[PDB]
Amino acid sequence: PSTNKHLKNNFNSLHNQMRKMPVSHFKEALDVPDYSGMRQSGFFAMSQGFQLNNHGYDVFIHARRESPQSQGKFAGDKFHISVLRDMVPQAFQALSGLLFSEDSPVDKWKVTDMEKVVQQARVSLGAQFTLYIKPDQENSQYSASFLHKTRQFIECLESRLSENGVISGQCPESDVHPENWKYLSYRNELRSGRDGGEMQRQALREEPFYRLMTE
Repeated sequence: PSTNKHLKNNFNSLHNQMRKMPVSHFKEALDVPDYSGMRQSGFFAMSQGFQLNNHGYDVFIHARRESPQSQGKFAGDKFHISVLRDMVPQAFQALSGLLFSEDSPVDKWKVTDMEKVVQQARVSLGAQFTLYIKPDQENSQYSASFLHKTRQFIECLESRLSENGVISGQCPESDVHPENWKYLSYRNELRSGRDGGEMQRQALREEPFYRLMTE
């Protein structure tokens, strides 16, 4: 019994429920830091109910909702966002309304502090944002309405970035994405395996969470 077993046995039901739901609306927040503001979070800062920090021993600014909306145990599902290195601040600002939204399905996320990482390293070239996804229900099963909201949210991120003319970054080797995601990619370290390369990606693509996000 597990998050994935539920997705597998309810694969068509979840998809069918999702595709019939009306468009999600996310009320964007305005009183949020810009990218430099984010970097300056230091030991602790607060914005729109998300706890922020940029500790000296790490290279990401972390954001976590004080009162999480998902009650389930993390099942490994996460998204990266990859944009052109020089465009990370612009991209953060463009997405900040959504990422701090009272309506966001993402309780926890982080953005790389570009100043702390070497310009030629892959960490600078892509995956500068991470979004952690957690099953919404206490029994650690995803509900159809939560899956829909997560998918709508990710697609809103894609449209905001493209509408702002943000240039895509370099997607991590370990991630997968469909042709219509220019910035978003999916990873699950719990289900990817020991083989790396093409084999990890093929395994990711068969993941019901990923198929529900993309088909």
